Amino acid sequence: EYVCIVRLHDALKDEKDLGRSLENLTGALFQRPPLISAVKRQLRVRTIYESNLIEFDNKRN
Amino acid sequence: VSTHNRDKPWDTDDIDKWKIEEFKEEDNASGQPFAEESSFMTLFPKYRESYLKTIWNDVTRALDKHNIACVLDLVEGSMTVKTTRKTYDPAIILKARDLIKLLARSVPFPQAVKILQDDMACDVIKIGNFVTNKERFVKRRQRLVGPNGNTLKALELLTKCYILVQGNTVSAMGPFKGLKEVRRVVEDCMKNIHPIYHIKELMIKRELAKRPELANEDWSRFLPMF
Amino acid sequence: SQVFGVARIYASFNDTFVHVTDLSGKETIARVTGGMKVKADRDESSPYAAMLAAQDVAAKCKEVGITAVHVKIRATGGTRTKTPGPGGQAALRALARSGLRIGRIEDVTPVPSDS
Amino acid sequence: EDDYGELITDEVENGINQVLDAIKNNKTDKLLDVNEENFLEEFVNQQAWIPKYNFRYEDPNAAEIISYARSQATLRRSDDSSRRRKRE
Amino acid sequence: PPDTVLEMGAFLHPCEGDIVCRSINTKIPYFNAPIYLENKTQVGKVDEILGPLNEVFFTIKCGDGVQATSFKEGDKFYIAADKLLPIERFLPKP
RNA sequence: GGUGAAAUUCUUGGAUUUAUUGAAGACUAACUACUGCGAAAGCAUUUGCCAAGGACGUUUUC
Repeated sequence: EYVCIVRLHDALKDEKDLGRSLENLTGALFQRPPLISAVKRQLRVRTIYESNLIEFDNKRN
Repeated sequence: VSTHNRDKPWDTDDIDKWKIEEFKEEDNASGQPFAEESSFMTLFPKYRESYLKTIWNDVTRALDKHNIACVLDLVEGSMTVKTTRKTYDPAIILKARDLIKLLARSVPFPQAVKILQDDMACDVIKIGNFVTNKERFVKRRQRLVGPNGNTLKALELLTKCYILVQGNTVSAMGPFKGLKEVRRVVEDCMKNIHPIYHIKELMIKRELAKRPELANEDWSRFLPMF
Repeated sequence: SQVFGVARIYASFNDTFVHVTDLSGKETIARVTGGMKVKADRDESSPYAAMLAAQDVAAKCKEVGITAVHVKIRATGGTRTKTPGPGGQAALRALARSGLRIGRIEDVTPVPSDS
Repeated sequence: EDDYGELITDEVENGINQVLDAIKNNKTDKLLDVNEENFLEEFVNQQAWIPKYNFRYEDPNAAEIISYARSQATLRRSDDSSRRRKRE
Repeated sequence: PPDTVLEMGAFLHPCEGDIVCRSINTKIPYFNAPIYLENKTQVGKVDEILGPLNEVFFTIKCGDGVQATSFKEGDKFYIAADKLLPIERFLPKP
C-alpha cells in the first residue's frame, strides 16, 4: 500500500476527471517496468485492489 | 526627368552601397524578443513527400543555426516555419519562408540551404498559366532545357544562378540582376520567344558591359532588335 | 509602456519605401523612399539607401514615440515578381538596429489567381 | 511554334558576329558610333540550341524533366468530390 | 509493406505528441510494432500499452513528419496481423 | 516609373504609398500534375439542376 503524489503537466478542465481515471485503473492492469528497475521490461498484468483520491489541487497541479 | 528632386550631398561615392553588414544577437538595442509569434505556411506536392521525410531533421539543424522553429505535417501536407523567442533576426523568418518554398518546388537541400545567406535570393516563376494547350506547354518548357541541358547551362552562364525547371514552376537562386534576367527569359519563352534570342542579347549586353565607353552609351543601337 | 505603429515596407527591385502608420491605418506617421536617401536612380535599389531611409523613419517614430513596429513587407506583386527587393531586408535589419521592437511579421504581397 | 531560331536568321547572326568583332576590336570610331567562354563559343558556333551542387547542369540527368504519377499512396487527407457523394 | 491490416485503435487523445488510442481489436500488439493507415501507410510505432483488461488503451509514438494534432476523433489506426499477441498470454498460468 | 546605364510620362493642384466606400470586366493563388478526363478545343470556389460518357464484368433479335 502506497500513498503517492502525482504531478500533472497541465491543469484539468474539471476536477473529477482524475477521480474517474483513478477508479478506471483500479483492477487488473497492463504494465511494463521502467528502465530504472533492474528487472527486464515485459508486459505483465498486475492488480490494484483499491484506490482513493485523498486530495487534488489544480493550482498546485 | 526627375522633376522637383532635391540634392543629396550626404551620399558618398566611396562608400560601397552594395556591401551587406552581418547581424548579431546584440545588434538589436531593444533587448527583447518579438511580441507576437509569426509563422509562414506552405504546401508541397505529394511526390516531394518521401524526400522531405529523409531531409527534414537536417533542415531543422539548419534552422537550429538561426533559432527558427519548423514543423512538417504530412496530413495537411504542409511545412510551417515559426519565429522563436531566442530569434533575434527579423528577416530570417522570410528567408525560411523562401527556404520552404524552394524545398517544395523540388530544389535539392544542399542547394536550397544557401538561401539562408544574406546574399542569395530566390524567385519562383509560374509557367502553367501562359498557354492552355498541353503539347505547346511541354514544347516551350523543353525550349528552356533544350538538348542535353546545354542552353540551360548557358542560362546559368547568363545569370550565375541555379535554375530548376519542374512542373509548372521555374526556381531561380542567385543575384537580383540574374533573377530579373531569368524572369525575362522564362516569361518570354512561355510567350514563344525563343531562349536563344535572349541568350544572344545577354551575351551582347555582357560584351557591351566589358567596355566602359559602350556602357556609358545606349546598348540598343549596337544590340540587334528583338 | 508599449506603443504600436505598423511599419509597412515596400521592397521592390527598383526602390524601397518605409511607411510608419497608426494601427488603424487612417493616420500615417511618416514616409521615406529610397530615392530620398540617394540621388542616383540606380542607388534606389541599393541596401544603403534603404538603411538610411529606415534610420530616418525610426528617428521619426522615436520622435512620435513609437516603441514597437508591426512590419508588413509587400513586393511588386500582381503580374510582376513576388520576390522582395534587396533593400527590404536591409531596412528591416536597420529597424532592428535602431532599437525598436519588431512585432508580427506577415507578408502582404498581392497574388492573382490568373492573368 | 518556331523552335530553330526563325527570327535570328543566318544574315542576322552574321551581322551580330560583325558587331561583336567590331566591339572586340575596341575601335574608337566604332565606340563613338574548363573554360566557360569556350563552352559558350562552342554552343553559339555549332548551333547547340537547335535540336539534332553549384548548378543544375553539374548534376547528372539535368536534361530530363522528371514526371510523377498523379496518384500516390500517402498520409494526406483527400476530400471526396461532390459527385461521389451524390452517387452514394 | 504489410499484406493485410486489422483495425487496431481509435483516436482518443493527442497528448505530448503521441497518439492515445482505444484498442478496438481484442489482441495485444507487439511493442514498437508499426501502426498503419488503411492505405497501408506507416504513421508511427507502438510506444505504450496501458489500461485495464476490459478497456485496453495504447499509445503510438508518431513517426517524424507526423503531428498528433492533425488527427480527429473517430479516426482508425491499423496494424499488421503478425504483430498481435493473445490476451491470455499475459494472464497468469493456471 | 523603368533601365545595364538610360529615356517617354505623372504630379507640392498631392505624383507614389496606406486605409475605406461605390461601379465595371476578368480569374479561381498553393495542393498541381507530358501517368486524370475529352474526339479535339480544353478542363480544379461552394451549392443545386440537366444530359452524356470512360475502364470492368454479364452478355447481345447483333
